[PDB]
Amino acid sequence: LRAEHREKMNRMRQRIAQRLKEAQNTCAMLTTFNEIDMSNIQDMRARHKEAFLKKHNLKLGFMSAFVKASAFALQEQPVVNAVIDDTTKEVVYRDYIDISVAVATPRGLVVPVIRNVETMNYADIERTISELGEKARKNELAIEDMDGGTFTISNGGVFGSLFGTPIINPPQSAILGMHAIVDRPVAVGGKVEIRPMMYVALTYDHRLIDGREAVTFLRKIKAAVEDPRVLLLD
Amino acid sequence: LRAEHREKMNRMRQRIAQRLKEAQNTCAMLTTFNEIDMSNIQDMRARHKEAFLKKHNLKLGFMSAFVKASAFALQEQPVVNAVIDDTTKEVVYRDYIDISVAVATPRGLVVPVIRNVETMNYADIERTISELGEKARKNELAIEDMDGGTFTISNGGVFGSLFGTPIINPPQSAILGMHAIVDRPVAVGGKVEIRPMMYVALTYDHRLIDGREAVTFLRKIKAAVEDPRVLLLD
Amino acid sequence: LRAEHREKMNRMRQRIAQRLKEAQNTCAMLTTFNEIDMSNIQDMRARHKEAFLKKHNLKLGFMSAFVKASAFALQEQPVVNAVIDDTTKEVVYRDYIDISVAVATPRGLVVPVIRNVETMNYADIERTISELGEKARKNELAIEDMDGGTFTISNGGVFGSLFGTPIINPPQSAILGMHAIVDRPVAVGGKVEIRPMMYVALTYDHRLIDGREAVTFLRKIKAAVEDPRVLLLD
Repeated sequence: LRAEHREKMNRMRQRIAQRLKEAQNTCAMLTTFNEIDMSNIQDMRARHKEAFLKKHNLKLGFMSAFVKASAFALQEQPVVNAVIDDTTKEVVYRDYIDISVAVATPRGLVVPVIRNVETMNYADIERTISELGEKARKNELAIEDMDGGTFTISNGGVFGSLFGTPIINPPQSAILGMHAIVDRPVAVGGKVEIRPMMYVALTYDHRLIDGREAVTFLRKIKAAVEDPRVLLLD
Repeated sequence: LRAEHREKMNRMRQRIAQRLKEAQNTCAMLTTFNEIDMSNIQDMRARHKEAFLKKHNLKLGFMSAFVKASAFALQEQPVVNAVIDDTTKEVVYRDYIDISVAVATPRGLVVPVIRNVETMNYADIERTISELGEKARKNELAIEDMDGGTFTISNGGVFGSLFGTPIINPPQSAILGMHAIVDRPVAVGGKVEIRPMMYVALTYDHRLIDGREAVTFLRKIKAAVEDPRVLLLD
Repeated sequence: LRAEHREKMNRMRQRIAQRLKEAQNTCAMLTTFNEIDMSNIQDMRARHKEAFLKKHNLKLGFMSAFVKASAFALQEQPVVNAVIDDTTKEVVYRDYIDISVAVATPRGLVVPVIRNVETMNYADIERTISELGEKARKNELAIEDMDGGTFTISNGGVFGSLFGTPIINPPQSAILGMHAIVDRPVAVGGKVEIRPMMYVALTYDHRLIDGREAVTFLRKIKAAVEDPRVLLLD
């Protein structure tokens, strides 16, 4: 039996598909990959998760380690923070860092913005994600705090993808895509151990960001997650 | 010696290159990857290949395991089966499953269609591929059975590519790309074994399919090839 | 404090971003990957690097092994050497091989051309890269020897990227992207050894090059780097 039926799409879905194709026809997107060893983050979460809950009443997750390491890399290379506006053919630098965090709730995808990430620590980031996660869950999430982001983390790794290519939020110039954590054999010190590792991806605008600047950017995020004490040093 | 000569391209190759660029300018294509362990398929082919040839006069291959697992995943998530027609800005659902199989013969690529995959088993799929493989080999393959497919398998793995990005057949919304089988060290149960594994890819339309629905789709194909008894269960 | 300031981009950067978007809107780019074992190249550099420096006054690097293996693969499949000109809708074959080498100096990226690679050896290629590397370093590099290339090597592996997708130099049809060398566990002979391996990528025009011809091309480059004695044989 061969049955097909035409259901229509509303005017809201019209604009979402319209903005999506404008993001590809504007900027020349490329993608680069790397690989992060997640051993120093898990034992940080293994021994300090109990004193964190008693003192702050929050959960200690992986997400706050990637947001704080992203604000560290952006303030070192400001060209990734930049945006090309094709109205006056201008290059708009910024001096503030607002990282948008895609948190997929039951309803669907929402992309709220964490404001002024430069001065925070892990305790401040965890407050911001938790209470704003409750806002969008019961649908009280405003429009005015969903725009103006300068960089975007995309957790598509809570479902188990190995690696993949993300899509740029069109008022920005780059996006980081984190993925699932698997145990794979690793050659460390000339021996074959098993360590939990993650593939990461970075989709960047090649009109603005150089091919070597995107590699150095993603290599700097790796150093601040394989060893989070670099945030206190250089 | 610097010699170059202009040979022309015919009007048939004109349209093939024309349809190819229309597939990129219409839909916003992204790609996601995963990894399948092919151990339960090979020992199925190791002990039952002799009773299969005596009783059916056919060869037992890898291809029929991917076609039957693809019809299983499509009937669970019908949104991958859908197509956006931009004539009336409509979303066309379908209730039938027709998987197109790219079988590269000596002449070149051909993409015939297997009709009504929902009711078949491995024995029915193997008859359909084998006799239709003989039709396109001696060039009696009609035009009327090359169109109307809803999903596409692309075996580019008979040449030995590791992984790569396929291209969407433009009346469809997704495509699966299987690749070569290599023996790689695998961390299973806390120990380092060697098991034959395959990388797979899924190129999807981001106008229609969500970013989390493409990950769940490819994760469901993996469960029906790492353990083919799920086709009898849920 | 929220400060942003508009700095302009000059008319040279206007055209670079203009040519970049024309390369995507012309040709349908896809990407395929593979993996090369770099053991036979390093012990060639381990024992012959001293007699090479005494006799030629040059350094023995990895780059000359990829340029000579690329001219070997291009003269076997001339369709990768071809270019589609959309002025008269023509397919322009060539009989000469000019490989462009992107050598990122302190100033930035430059892409000079090595002319007539068919007759050279490793000693001739190393002379051409070394003295022309000194020209672009002190900025005496002419314009007339930066155009007319037919194939492009892109070393983005001196910074440590795992793998990624390159961009086609628009008068060409393909580009090879080499990457960083890491020690990873390898299943060889049924045992788990540790060997230095590299991921490589090939971005090709799907209007002209078939999907199976790009896989066979990159598989042929692998055979001439895993065993460089094939250059004397077939």
